[PDB]
Amino acid sequence: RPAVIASIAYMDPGNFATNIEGGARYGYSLLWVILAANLMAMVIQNLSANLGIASGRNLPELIRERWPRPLVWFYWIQAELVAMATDLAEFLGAALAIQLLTGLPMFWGAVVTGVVTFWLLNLPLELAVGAFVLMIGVAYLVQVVLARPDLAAVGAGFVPRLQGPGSAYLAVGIIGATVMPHVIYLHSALTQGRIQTDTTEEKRRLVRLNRVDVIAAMGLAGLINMSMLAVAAATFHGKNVENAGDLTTAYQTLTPLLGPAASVLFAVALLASGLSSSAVGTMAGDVIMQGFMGFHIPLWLRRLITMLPAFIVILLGMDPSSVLILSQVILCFGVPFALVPLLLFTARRDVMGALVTRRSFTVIGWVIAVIIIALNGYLLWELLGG
Ligand SMILES: CCCCCCCC/C=C\CCCCCCCC(=O)OC[C@H](O)CO
Ligand SMILES: CCCCCCCC/C=C\CCCCCCCC(=O)OC[C@H](O)CO
Repeated sequence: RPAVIASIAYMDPGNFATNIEGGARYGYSLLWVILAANLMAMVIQNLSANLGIASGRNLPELIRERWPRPLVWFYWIQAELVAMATDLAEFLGAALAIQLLTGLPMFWGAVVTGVVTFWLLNLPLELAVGAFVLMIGVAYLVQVVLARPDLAAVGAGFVPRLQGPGSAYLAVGIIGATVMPHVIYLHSALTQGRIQTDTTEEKRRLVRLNRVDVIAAMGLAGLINMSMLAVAAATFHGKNVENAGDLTTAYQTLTPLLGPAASVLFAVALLASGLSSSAVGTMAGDVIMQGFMGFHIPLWLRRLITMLPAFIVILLGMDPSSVLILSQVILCFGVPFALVPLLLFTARRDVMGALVTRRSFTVIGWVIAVIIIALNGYLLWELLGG
């Protein structure tokens, strides 16, 4: 189902880095960020899936077929940058997990991950790979209960509070890792077909089934993300630990549960998430290219081009977790440019048919878009001026 692929993409190294760094640096105070981002992601993924089901065309294809040529050029370029950032995050996460597993430097780890992507790109194994991530998520769900978190701080973390200079930055990172624009584009394509009869009855059936699937998947994965942040908080926040929040250290979150094999299991799960999410990211990037332009560059060429930012970042000596969080921030910045056409098209009868979005949900989505735009503007204000 498309919800499985969306949940695979929602469990990427970017999500891992954001959850762990948020926990370690700010305690439970971003649980409300995670919850709100998960709700917005539910709404937006539902809107994109409904767009796909009702119109038969995905969001990039509709943009290309309905909007002026220069606007389509701009949209293709921005979506390509979004895909570059997403694949950078996921590929560098896979490389960092290879490093944690074997001991190789980041360069040769990225080389091994490139060989693995070459081996995979020949082609059902990504859901099996994702099962590792699902199991480490269950491990986190148990570790939350076992770690005995401070329920007072946990409850206080659900009240919306941006406290500190980098709090807005990390909340933007969480929102970008949860509401992924490449997945906003890809979800419409995942439900484009499989419709034997174009009737409104079957379209409504698909809409409801996909709604249930995506809500279940996003709810489970948001429970997992909140659990990861809570364990990271209870593990590194109050205690003064060096390099707290780095994914190299994050294995200590599951030490009281797994024991000596905690680091190996965390490295394996992060590699699994990196590979699966990178496959999903290359799929979404090819869908973006096709929908926006009409033609396609070779898949191996796109893979080799998307490896270039990863290898450049490795050569620059930049920190992997830091650049992952930055990539998720860039994704959050890219979110509104994808939300606007989605809302406009889902509020149109000539596009949706009898499945036009309810005006209440359209207003909710516009409120979400305004919130995200204001948060991105506030982050830009803090990062550039006073
Ligand atoms: C200061 C302004 C903030 C004021 C507060 C505004 C909050 C609105 C934002 C997020 C909640 C929206 C998500 C809650 C609804 C979730 C419904 C859902 O998940 O399903 C959607 C449905 O399937 C569609 O087709
Ligand atoms: C046992 C496996 C089932 C897992 C069930 C899902 C766990 C909760 C999920 C999300 C909330 C995470 C936010 C933290 C909420 C408070 C943490 C908590 O529940 O603590 C338990 C209690 O303190 C102990 O005595």
